[PDB]
Amino acid sequence: ACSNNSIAIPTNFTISVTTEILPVSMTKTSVDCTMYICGDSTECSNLLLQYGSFCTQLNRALTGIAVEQDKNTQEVFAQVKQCYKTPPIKDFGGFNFSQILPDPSKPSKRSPIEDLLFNKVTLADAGFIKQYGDCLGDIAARDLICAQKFNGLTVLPPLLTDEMIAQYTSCLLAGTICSGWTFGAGPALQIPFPMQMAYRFNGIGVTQNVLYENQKLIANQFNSAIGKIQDSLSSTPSALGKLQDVVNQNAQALNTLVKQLSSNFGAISSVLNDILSRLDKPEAEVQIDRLITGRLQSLQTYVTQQLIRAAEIRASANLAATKMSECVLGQSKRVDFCGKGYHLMSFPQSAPHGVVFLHVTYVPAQEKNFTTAPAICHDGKAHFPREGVFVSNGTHWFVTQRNFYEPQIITTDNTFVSGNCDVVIGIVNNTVYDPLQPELDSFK
Amino acid sequence: ACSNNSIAIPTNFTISVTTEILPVSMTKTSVDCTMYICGDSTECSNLLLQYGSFCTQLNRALTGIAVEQDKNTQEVFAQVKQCYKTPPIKDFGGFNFSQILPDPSKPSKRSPIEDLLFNKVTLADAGFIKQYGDCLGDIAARDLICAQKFNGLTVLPPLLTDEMIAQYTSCLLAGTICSGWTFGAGPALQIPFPMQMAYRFNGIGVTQNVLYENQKLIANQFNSAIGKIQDSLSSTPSALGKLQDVVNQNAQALNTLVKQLSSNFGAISSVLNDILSRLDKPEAEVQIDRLITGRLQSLQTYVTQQLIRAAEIRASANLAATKMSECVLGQSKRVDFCGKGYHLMSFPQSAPHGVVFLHVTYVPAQEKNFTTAPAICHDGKAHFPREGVFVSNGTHWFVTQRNFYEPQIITTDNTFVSGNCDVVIGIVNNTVYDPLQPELDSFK
Amino acid sequence: ACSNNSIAIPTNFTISVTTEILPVSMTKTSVDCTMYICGDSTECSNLLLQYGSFCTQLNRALTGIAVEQDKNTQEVFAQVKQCYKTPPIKDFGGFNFSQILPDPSKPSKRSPIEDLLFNKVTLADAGFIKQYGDCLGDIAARDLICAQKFNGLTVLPPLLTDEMIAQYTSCLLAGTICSGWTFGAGPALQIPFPMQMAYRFNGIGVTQNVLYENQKLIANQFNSAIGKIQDSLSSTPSALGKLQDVVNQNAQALNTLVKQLSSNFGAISSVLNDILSRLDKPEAEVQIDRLITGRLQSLQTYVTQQLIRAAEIRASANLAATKMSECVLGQSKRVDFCGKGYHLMSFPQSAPHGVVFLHVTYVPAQEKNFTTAPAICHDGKAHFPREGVFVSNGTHWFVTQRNFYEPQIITTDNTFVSGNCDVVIGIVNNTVYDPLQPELDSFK
Amino acid sequence: IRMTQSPSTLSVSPGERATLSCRASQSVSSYLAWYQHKPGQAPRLLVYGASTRATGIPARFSGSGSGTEFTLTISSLQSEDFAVYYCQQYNNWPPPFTFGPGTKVD
Amino acid sequence: IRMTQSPSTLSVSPGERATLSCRASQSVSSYLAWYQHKPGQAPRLLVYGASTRATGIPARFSGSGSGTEFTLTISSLQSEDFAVYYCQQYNNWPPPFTFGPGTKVD
Amino acid sequence: IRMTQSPSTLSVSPGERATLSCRASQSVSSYLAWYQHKPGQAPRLLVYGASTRATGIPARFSGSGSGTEFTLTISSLQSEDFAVYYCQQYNNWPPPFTFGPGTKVD
Amino acid sequence: QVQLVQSGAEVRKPGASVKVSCKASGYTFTGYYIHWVRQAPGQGLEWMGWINPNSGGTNYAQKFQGWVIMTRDTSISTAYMELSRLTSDDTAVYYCARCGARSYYYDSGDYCAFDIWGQGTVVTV
Amino acid sequence: QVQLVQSGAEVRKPGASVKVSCKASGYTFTGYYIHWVRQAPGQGLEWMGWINPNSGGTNYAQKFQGWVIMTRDTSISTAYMELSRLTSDDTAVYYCARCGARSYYYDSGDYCAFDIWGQGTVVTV
Amino acid sequence: QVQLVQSGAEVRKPGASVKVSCKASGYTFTGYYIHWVRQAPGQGLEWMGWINPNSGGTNYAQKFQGWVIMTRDTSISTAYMELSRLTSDDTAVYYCARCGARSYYYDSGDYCAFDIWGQGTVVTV
Ligand SMILES: *[C@@H]1O[C@H](CO)[C@@H](O)[C@H](O)[C@H]1NC(C)=O
Repeated sequence: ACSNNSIAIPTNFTISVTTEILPVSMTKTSVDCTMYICGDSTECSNLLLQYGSFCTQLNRALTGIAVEQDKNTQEVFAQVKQCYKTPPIKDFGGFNFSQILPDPSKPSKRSPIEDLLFNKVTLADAGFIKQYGDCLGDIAARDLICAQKFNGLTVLPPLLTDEMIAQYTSCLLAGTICSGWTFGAGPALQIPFPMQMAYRFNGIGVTQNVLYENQKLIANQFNSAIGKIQDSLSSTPSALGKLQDVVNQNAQALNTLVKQLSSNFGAISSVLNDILSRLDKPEAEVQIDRLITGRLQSLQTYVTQQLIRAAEIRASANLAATKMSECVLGQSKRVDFCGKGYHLMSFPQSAPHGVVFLHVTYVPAQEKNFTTAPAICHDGKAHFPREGVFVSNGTHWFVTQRNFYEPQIITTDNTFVSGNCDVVIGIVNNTVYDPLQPELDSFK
Repeated sequence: ACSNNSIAIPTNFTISVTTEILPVSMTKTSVDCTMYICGDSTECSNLLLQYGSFCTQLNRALTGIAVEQDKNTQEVFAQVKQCYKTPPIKDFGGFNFSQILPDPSKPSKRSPIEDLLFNKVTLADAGFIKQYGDCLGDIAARDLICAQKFNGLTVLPPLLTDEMIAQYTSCLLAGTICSGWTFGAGPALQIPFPMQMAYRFNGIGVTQNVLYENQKLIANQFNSAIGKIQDSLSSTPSALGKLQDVVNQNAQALNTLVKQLSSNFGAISSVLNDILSRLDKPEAEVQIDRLITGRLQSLQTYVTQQLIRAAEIRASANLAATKMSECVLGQSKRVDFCGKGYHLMSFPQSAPHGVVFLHVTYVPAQEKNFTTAPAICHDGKAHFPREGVFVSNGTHWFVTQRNFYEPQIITTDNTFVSGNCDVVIGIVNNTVYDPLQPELDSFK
Repeated sequence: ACSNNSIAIPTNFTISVTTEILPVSMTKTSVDCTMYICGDSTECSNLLLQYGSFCTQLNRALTGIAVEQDKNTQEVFAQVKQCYKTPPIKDFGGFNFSQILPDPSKPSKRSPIEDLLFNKVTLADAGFIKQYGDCLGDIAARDLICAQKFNGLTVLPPLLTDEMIAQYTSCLLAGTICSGWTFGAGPALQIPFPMQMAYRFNGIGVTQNVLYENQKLIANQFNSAIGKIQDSLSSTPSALGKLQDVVNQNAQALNTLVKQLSSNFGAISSVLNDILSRLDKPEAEVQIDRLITGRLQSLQTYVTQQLIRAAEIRASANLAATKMSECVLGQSKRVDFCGKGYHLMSFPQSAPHGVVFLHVTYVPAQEKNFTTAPAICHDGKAHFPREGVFVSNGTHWFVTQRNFYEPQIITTDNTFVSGNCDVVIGIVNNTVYDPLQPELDSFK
Repeated sequence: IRMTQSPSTLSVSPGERATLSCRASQSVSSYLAWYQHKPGQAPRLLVYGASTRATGIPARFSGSGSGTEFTLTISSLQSEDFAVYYCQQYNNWPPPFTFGPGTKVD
Repeated sequence: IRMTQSPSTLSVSPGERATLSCRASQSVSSYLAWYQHKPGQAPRLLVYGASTRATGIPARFSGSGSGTEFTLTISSLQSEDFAVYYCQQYNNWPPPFTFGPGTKVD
Repeated sequence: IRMTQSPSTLSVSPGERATLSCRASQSVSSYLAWYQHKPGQAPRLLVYGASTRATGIPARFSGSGSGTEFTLTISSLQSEDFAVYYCQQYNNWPPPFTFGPGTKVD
Repeated sequence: QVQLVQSGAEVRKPGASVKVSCKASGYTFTGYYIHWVRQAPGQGLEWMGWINPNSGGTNYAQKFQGWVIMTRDTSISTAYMELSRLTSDDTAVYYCARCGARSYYYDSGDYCAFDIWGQGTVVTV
Repeated sequence: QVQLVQSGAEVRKPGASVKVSCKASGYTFTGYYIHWVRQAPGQGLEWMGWINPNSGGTNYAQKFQGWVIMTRDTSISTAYMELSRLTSDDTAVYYCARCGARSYYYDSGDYCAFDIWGQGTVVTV
Repeated sequence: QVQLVQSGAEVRKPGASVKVSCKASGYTFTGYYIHWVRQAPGQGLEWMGWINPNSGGTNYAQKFQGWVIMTRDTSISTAYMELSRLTSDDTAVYYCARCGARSYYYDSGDYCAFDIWGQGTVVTV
């Protein structure tokens, strides 16, 4: 597919909306050393002194995991600090943002897409997280009372609540749809959305007249894609596979940990005091040491699994953060990085422990090849196009942009003269219309 | 602050000069193992064999700190190797560079700003550094003689002297003020300073005609800012807080180290030989071991404090180096990174153990919103601006650039025809002036 | 060289071809623990249990070296996955690519430059690699039989064969010479090579009319450079110094390793069984332990030398990969990074354990200084150039681009009016030709 | 080194995906293999390495995992897939080649 | 672990900023707290953690530092700020909770 | 620490480049020096450090290498270059300053 | 409303048991660790140990091991500390404090700093 | 064509030598390690050891050290395993397998996984 | 002008003391470490030890510990090395050198390489 006298240019273009889901954080947890090792024991100073080192190491690992998760979510969801109020209007030049812009009427202050994501992503009722949330009672004074039941197992609340994440997402949506984002600082000057889209088309290499002559078509395509994405998310269960899989993995890890907690292993009973009460001290020592070793091994397996999951989530959060930095805050020059085609705009939305990007993609189609000539000779003087290339449809010659087919007649304003026709190789004979000639001839 | 038919553009602009001070290096130091542990002892082979490991580790740490500092200062102050002679002229199109360009008449070959920075940043006379400098005698043969007094405490001279740093800074100033710097290689082709400033304005998104019509105003603003920055530096003592604080911290660390050196701790006397002379060997062993342990602990505290300070200075030097790479050698696209606004130019200057950047900042002001229309219909044919947007001042329509308010009448050369007026949404009825029509009518 | 009323612009330009050779991989090798430590011994379980730890560590190190080499070569030679067929034509607008494009007629499917590189880069016949290749017999079942001869010394075949590397290089050459490469995805739309070169000149800051008026000269220069580079490679032996030096270093390391393998050190004989047969067990234990320690130290020296060489080759491969990413797949904005001047295009070719880049370099020459003026006054109205600067050849004034000397007469289409002549500083008095005036005067 | 498999038995209907987990006390890297041993036939190799399948093994069998934990998955349980699954470690260090406890399927 | 404070006493005029340094033998991370003990009153918590202040504590008190070295600063010394300052370490490892030697102010 | 040189002797014609390798049991960093000892004259310093030459030493002598392996190269062997080459390590740890076995040239 | 109340000053002969009662008001007795510290005349503060009011777990330091017994009474919300074998060096002031000020984020329940203290009981041999 | 053949079931009195013969066909006998495994009734698999048919090197486990003697015959390609001092706990099934499936890239000859096995010999005490 | 001068060749009976004097000229005697090395016939060089002319600190190797006593005379700038218990294996050539060539940057005074040496004294038992 190579030629020395032909050029292939697109004829038609399409606008698509793609959804990219990326997890950003998990459910933080911690274990109490003074209660996991000790348990319901009247005196456990010697046991604590014997077995506190590994417990402290595991607690440090859990603290590192929690701080890494909090740092990741803060980095991915707090890139911009400046903010301003929401736009009351929902339509901008025919584009419908009802599913994206939050609805102030609803007390949740969320979006229909966000509401669907929150409803379709839940947690198992028969889980440790749900029981801990029910027993917490929305008070920090009762944390230890319930932690005694779970032997120090606690769920650390996230640093940023759902309301803060929703507010940040709404502010980002306002800054993207309205006005714009500069490379740094904060929001840019107020500009109408069609003008911003025309600027984006100019950035990707398409003249704004294409948008201005096809505003209705692109608006209809965007509305259809927005309407279809909600149905696709609601119907297809595999769309939200990543977040649901992560939640289920965390829930099953916690469930198997708490199940192994109640296991008696190879002792008379799980009660530490009963072993020493019903047995002599020399035998009770090993009968408790075996239980301690089993619990420590189970906790080590849980913490190494949590470390692996935390590393994976950290990688995913870094990918999400760099995607937001490159595509959300500004136009991205990379091809197929955000969507399949040319990235135009991104509309982030929040989901339980995740972020969804609605990438807008420009896709050329119906590529056609036409004969091209480097220069046109009219009166023994080479003419070169100012911005574009010469394309012949078969009988006539026109000047068109590289990335689109916009046949325009040859005029003295679209071309400039330089040199003679003999020097240039590939010269083609054609007539260059001068608009002054008919006006001067009309006088006669 | 969102609308679908209005656009906000700046009306006025201001030029400011900001000063950014960043430390790049510290005072390197080292300790002699054969003299710190031994001291004024006739025979100390056994003590050296006993206590040389930690001394060697500390010496390696100090060597690493010194090499890191030297690498940092070399990286930050030797980015460009090519050089050429200074410009004898001090005025370039009305801009005054007297305070920036070095004065060949003065033997110091420095600038008034550099002279003020050197004078206002000094070191305490009653310090170890000053005493070592006085005792050195500008000869390397006397280093050991004076190091014996300080028990191996020596001040390593910097790899690059003040003269070399001043020459590099002057060369960078010449390369920035005149000609230019390309992305690599060396100096660019010679070009007048106003033309370079116009190119910078074109880069930031402002037409050069704005500079050419406001050269006097921007020159006066730059001169006023340059004059005021010297008074601000001379009057306000907190401007140079970072360098003075670093110097004072190093001086007080050295002072407390040398004060703890003379401490007798818990022995009869600080003299090692006196302890063994006035006491039997078994008791003298521990009476010397306690002093050795105390000195080793003091040296460990000093070296860990020096390591922390070296890490902080390394971070600061990396920040300074990347700032110089992004802003000094070329225009930076980031907003508010170099100053508060749009970065234009940087004029680095040297200060004792630091670099000061004089960032030039362009700041828009008096933002005003005007009604805008995507296209103008004149004779049933849509017209679109080639470079700019349509702005209405309330009664009449004009074409203006996005980043500035330059009302220009609508003419056939500033707009191009494409399509019909019915397809485009937002068309506005207006008359497009044709310059050929009055010339043709004058004939009749 | 500083002035306020003079600008320096180039007058002539040259096109050069530079060759950059970079190694990408080495000859992977591994050692068998069950045979190196044991050897020709009937029973060696105790010796293996005694001396397997360090052997396992060295096997792990060798495996890491091999996987690093394979990852490096895969990264450097598999950047792009999409591919399409070769262009049958060898001439594109006068440019000759016979030495670059592979010849389908030859069964090797290589290029004359690639054939010369393969022929001039060989390996010593009296080496371990050649003997292992001869003894392998192109079958994996005989690997252990020959490894027994070399005591576990084996040569790991590369993951990518020469055919795959040649195919990837040919595909990259097709994608560069024909059509183009976008920032991501795959090949771009089809475009003639002269048009792509004109686009490259526009990217570097040169109008395409310069290429269109000097196509023959640049084509002749490129052909001459291509013809001369083959003679330079064939004649000068130091051009291929890096690859030959690396190959010789690897060969001599393997040769000295195998020579030390046959050394008897300080025992009766190199045979392990003979030592225990001719001596009692207590003495045979140490007589075999000394041989094991000597061989073990030799293997440690070999593996640490291999680690150093692998680190160096990894650095070189990273440099080659980033050079290919920046220059081969697209235009590079850095100056003197690819060649000495302005980078235009790159044509990678494969060589034994290396990649050669044929960087195309644009070099300006004959720099000349001319008087320049910011603005021109014709009828009491300041005129500014749309794209270019005002240059005086001594008597007359013209408008020329910044990076080249293209004297064009002043016309109303190359300049725009803004403001009055009094405000601007540096105004020059000159006449601006209006093309409409002679046409209107011809009527009278 | 100790190898432990999970679960002990499975009740999977024909034509249904199933999975089996395996783990080790310490890191094993990719030196793990899965073996299928029938009551009346010698054990055969199914997956060697991290995820590479042996010759003659249908694509239904697959392997995944790393570090200390691996998993073996089957797209559809059939009559021929009624045997015991074992984990074999061929890491040179430690010299012993510990096997898996075994897992039954149905 | 050993905790040492500095200096032993201060002579600061009223309405003047003052600082007190504290250090440990080994790394303590952010598990350090500052306690103010009056001669006639029980010690009270002023700053817990690296720089977080306790409830009811005026903004005049502040804390800084990390690793092994911390500092406590007061914007203005007053009559209520005449007590002894102690450093408390609540790191689980080592189990003992070593206190500070104490520092007087005036 | 043990220092070993290579080779034991050389047969190099006048006006020809020659090289000599030196190595240590463990890492030495840049604390290595090359000494030339004539049969009738005291040893003299040629290259101190990694590659720095001593004062009065002609540019023909040069040094290279790092880590544990170093090399000394001569552009042209002359009559004055007929002596024994030794490697000296002045690293403080270990305290002993081990020398090189020696290498003859011709 | 939260307050910790200690018993008054008491004097005991050497080699005798000293019973110090610490009571808490204004908050739930269970769910918060209670620690004891000793301040010697002219010396620093030493952490004697801690008791969990929820379960009853007691952990003492090596120096104070055996000499100190801590009991809890959740019915009246008291923490009774009993010292045995009174030594002449035991003359000091004993304070009871509640471990709080816990960072609800990034931290677990074990790491805490005392926020509320008692009044102080002085014992003389 | 490749196949491993083992001897039939044999019964020996305790404290006696058992000679198990393993034969390989369809490929070259030398150049591939041969290993032996033991499967106990109701227990797992234990790797007894390995023998190199090329040289003759034998490596056994600590538990099976001394009790197992491995000999080779390349003329007829047989790997004889001799057990001595038969114990009542030795009742199991012995399999001989060839170590293969080696990753020709990134791996050496030592690391391999068995791809072809034998038939299995059952011994009863 | 800098030069190191050693004493002439001397012969001593076994089990006697040998006094070797090293003098320095052209530079200040104090402020530069002076080291001693031994070259045996047919063997390598061994660093006997060092002495500081400024203070007087002497450090010897383990092998040469006790046998060697180093004294200084700053008045005439001479370093005296006194041997003891002359053994038949002590026959060698003793050189005195000054440690210099110090990198004034990146390095301290301890790390140095000898730049100027003596003449060499040969002793025979
Ligand atoms: C530049 O500034 C200096 C210092 O204020 C002044 O002396 C000099 O005249 C100025 N140059 C001008 C105004 O051209």
